[PDB]
Amino acid sequence: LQFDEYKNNAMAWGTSNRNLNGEYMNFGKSGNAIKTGAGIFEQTEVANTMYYNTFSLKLLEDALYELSASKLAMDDRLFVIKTGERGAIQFHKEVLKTVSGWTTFVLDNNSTRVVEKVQSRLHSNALSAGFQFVEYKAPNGVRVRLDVDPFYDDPVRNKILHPMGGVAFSYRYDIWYIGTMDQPNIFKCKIKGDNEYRGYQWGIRNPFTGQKGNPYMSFDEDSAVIHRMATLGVCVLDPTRTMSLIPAILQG
Amino acid sequence: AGKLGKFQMLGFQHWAPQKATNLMVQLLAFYRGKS
Amino acid sequence: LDTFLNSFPTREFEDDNEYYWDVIGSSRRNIPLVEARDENGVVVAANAANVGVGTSPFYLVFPEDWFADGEVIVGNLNQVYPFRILGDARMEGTNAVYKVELMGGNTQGVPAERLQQGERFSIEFAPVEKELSRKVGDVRFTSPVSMRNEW
Amino acid sequence: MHFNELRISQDNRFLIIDVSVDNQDYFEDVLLDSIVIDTQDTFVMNGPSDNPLYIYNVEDAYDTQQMKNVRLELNIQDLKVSPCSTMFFVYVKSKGTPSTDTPCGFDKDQILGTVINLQPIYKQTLKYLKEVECDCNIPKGFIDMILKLKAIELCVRTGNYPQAIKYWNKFFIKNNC
Amino acid sequence: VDVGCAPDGAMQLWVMEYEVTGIGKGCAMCKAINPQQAEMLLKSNGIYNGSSYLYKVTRIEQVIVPPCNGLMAEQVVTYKDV
Amino acid sequence: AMQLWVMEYEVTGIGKGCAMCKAINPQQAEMLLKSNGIYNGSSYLYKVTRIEQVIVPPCNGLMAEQVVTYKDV
Amino acid sequence: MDKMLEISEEAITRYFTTLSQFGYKKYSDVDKIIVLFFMEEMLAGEMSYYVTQDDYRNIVNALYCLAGSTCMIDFPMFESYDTLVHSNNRTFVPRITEDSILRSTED
Amino acid sequence: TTIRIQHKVGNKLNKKLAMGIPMVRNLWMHYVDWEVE
Amino acid sequence: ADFLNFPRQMLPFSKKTKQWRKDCLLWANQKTFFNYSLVRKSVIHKKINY
Amino acid sequence: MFFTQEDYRKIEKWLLANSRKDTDF
Amino acid sequence: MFFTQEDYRKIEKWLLANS
Amino acid sequence: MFFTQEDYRKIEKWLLANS
Amino acid sequence: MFFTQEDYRKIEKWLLANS
Amino acid sequence: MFFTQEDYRKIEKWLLANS
Amino acid sequence: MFFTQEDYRKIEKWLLANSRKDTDF
Amino acid sequence: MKTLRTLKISPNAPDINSVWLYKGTMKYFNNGEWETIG
Amino acid sequence: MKTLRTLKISPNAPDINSVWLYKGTMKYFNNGEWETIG
Repeated sequence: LQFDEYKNNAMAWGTSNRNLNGEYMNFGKSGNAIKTGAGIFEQTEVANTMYYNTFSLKLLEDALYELSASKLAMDDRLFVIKTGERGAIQFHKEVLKTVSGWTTFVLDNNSTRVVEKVQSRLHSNALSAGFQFVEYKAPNGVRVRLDVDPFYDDPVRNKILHPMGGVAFSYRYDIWYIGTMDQPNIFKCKIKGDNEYRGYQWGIRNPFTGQKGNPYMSFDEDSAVIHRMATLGVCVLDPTRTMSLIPAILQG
Repeated sequence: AGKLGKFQMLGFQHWAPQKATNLMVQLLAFYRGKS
Repeated sequence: LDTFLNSFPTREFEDDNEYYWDVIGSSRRNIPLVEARDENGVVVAANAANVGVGTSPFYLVFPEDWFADGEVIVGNLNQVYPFRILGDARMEGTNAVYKVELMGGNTQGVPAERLQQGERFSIEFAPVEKELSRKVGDVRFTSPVSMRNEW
Repeated sequence: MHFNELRISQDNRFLIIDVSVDNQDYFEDVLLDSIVIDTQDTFVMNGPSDNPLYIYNVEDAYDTQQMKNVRLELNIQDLKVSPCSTMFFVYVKSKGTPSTDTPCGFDKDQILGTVINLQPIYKQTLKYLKEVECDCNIPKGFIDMILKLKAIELCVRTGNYPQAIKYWNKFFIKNNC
Repeated sequence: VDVGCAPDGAMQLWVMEYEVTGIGKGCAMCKAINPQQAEMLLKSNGIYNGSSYLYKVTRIEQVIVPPCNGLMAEQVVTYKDV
Repeated sequence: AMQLWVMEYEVTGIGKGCAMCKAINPQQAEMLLKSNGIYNGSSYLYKVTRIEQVIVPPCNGLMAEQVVTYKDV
Repeated sequence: MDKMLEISEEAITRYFTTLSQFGYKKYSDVDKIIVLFFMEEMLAGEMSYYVTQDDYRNIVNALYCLAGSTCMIDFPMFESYDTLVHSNNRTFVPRITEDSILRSTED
Repeated sequence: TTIRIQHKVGNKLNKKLAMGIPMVRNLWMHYVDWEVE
Repeated sequence: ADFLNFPRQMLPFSKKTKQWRKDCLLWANQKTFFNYSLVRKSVIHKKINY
Repeated sequence: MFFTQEDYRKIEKWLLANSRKDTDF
Repeated sequence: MFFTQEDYRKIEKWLLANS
Repeated sequence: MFFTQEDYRKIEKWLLANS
Repeated sequence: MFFTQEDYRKIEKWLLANS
Repeated sequence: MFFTQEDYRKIEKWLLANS
Repeated sequence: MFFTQEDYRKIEKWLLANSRKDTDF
Repeated sequence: MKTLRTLKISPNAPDINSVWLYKGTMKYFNNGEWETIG
Repeated sequence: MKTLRTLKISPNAPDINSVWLYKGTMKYFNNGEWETIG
């Protein structure tokens, strides 16, 4: 459990401790430098930095069109946003604020169906209510869709709360894949051959492997320690093919 | 309603680890010439 | 958080050392102007008369040797002021100056406002005659820079 | 004229200039005109250079003895220069005709005041003293720094400012404070 | 570029758009250590720092210094937008 | 290729603007705006009003602010 | 200028004084004398009108390489009353023991 | 209309070269048969 | 280049149209800079042998 | 614990940095 | 006799306390 | 230093000396 | 005393300003 | 150089002398 | 600041470059 | 001529085809400018 | 931000989401009360 929690926070949440002068200041217990490479969420923010307080659709739409202006075809501009549950409510209101500026069109009940007819014992013609905006189609083929992922709402790691409820990491919009690339843009770097060394030193008994009687003793005490270690990293080839949108209350 | 510099094109006169990808990477932060 | 990380593929590497991958740009480029000089070498300012008034040669100082012997390059207004280059670049240190006359039948000359610093110039083509034509033009390339990550 | 105090503030945020005119019975008609700030990059021998760092005119501030005393606290970060690695030159002008009984040599309209930050030198001396505290040997760099400072002092007091700029830029330019 | 500032030692330059509620829109350029600090400089050193609740910052994007000359960032707030 | 220059300009009849260039002297920063700006076809519209160098040792401070009001339009 | 003339006059007078006592001066030093009086001639004639302030800066900084180079050329002395550490003659005049809201207060 | 080109040199670059530098936060052999064609 | 893949092969036979076979060959022209296998030497190592 | 005029001069020069006049309000 | 920074801090604080 | 009170009285005595 | 070109520009421009 | 106003007045005076 | 005769001569020699006589119109 | 169907209660400016209502003043968009009612 | 599609001339307060028109005024719902324009 815990080694699956240690790897997956090292692959995703990375902090490279190489200096501006190319040095490593965090030294291990033996004396050598503890070298850390960047994670998924550090390699993705280096090109398309974007921060905000108030969400606006006009700057999400005119920046997904500035980067893919005449470089993506008309069918290749599906920008699928990963967000939280509360990031979808903030996205729902801003499309709701956008189509209220479309005064030239009127929005009927007959097409949006925000008041659907239901059957109940309370009345002869009883009504229901509720709607949501989940997709904005920009001019010239750019589409934006919502994929609410449960990863963004985890309150155990995400501790800063947003003022509108929920964790602050819920309001972060990430377009991981912009177009096709002909090679994997984001991949998980793993060493060929570096299986994790399951390693026990023990004394006269070994409670893990279940061995009574040891021919080669490390020491003389009734102990058995596990030592396991993994060398792991990730790589994002084109961080310009990935546009993010972070709340500023996470303080960058 | 304003740009921001994402690349800069200079001449050569204005200037081995393992390989992640073996081919080259065409960034989106680059203009591509048009045939 | 683990379902999200298994939505990405995995690459196999040989070492635990640094790895690098090299990004690339385009081979096509326009060049900003530095300075333009008239027939006898005297710089043209914006409050002046026209420069190539009678299909007379004039100069274009560029911060890099990019253009070639007999090409046609254009200013901010393409195809209206076509500039045929004459001779190779004379290097004023690092800069490059070309002898240039008008091409597309212009008998009034280029205005003085079209020859200021900052104006971009791009190659169109390299024409010759039908009879006894000599060698013109050249070919430009592009280079990679690298990105970097570790473990 | 003369300088009352001319230093960089101890907080490394202000450049203090306090000028006063001499109290003499033949300097009533003499006032203060302007304050011109120059650095080691723009300094020229013959008076203030063009394109100066900061030009100040005294009749703007006041609305006559007020003209004879002036004080300023210029936020250095507004001047867009490094408070550690800058050598400010402060010129002052009179705009006034002294009396006819002025003794020979006192009717000098212009003055000049050199300014440097003393924190970096202080920290360097503390570093060298800490090195001395080990094994009680004096680093040669410490004596070199002392004598180079003495050279700049002699150059300033003798008016040989260009070579003072040379010495400063060559020797003391990289300063932490 | 190890000058001595909070994010790893280097200077960071930010472009800010906003909309002052009831007043209009604007542009803003700043050096800051965090993008949270960039919007706390508008609420402190801005034009409407007295009525500090009116600042609705909508974009905070970084500028990276190129090797050579060129126009780094630009921002226009035209009248027909307002 | 030496210093950084943050500008406040005002496009005539259209609105205000903020900019940032990299130039050796601040007249050349106006050259890299009037020729590489978004109003290249109307390059006479730029009236720059303030240029100041990015002086680093604060490294926490505003360099340009320019709001557009509802009564200016 | 009126000072390059004095420096040059002193330099050549010292030069011929040495050639009177001795019969030899380093020609590596005669070269510096030659540079000095060439600059003196050029700056005090019809050629000074081409001089900008950058040119003046460069000329002065090039001439100061000649300053202590030889005995003939010597460091000029100008009228100066400044220093790297100026004095503090301000006086403190408290008023009615009055502290302000935070700071102290004088006249 | 008649157009001509040349290139003084084979697979390697020559005197006319350009580099493309992108602005991110932390800041082969040329086939000369194919660029002429 | 900069946009292709190998087309999806888990299709019905009616959807493997004329463009789908053409996309397979246009992908094949991309992989002509490359010759790597697990039990072969490089082309330069073979061409130096001949 | 005796103070000389010089020590009082140092006290003056320190205190002057903290205090200002009526005009500076 | 010699003063440090802290000595001046004590003196000035004690002045301001009784003013 | 460890200033005594009487030293402080001396300081204010000599400061109000130029009152 | 020594004039540069800029000195002459200042003098002549200011004289024309007063004519 | 700065050429405060009385210097310009001196220049005018001299020039206007043999005017 | 004091000007002597040769400074004035330089000033006139500079100003003579810009100016003409009436016959030159 | 130009028919308006909407009245917006907003401290910011609405779209040009809707009537601005804010704290006691009414404005409507005409000829590129916000024309107030009073 | 709060659109009022209709206008109701009536001596009583018609609705929150409609604009009230009386003899020489035109009131609308803001801050929980009826505010007149002009």
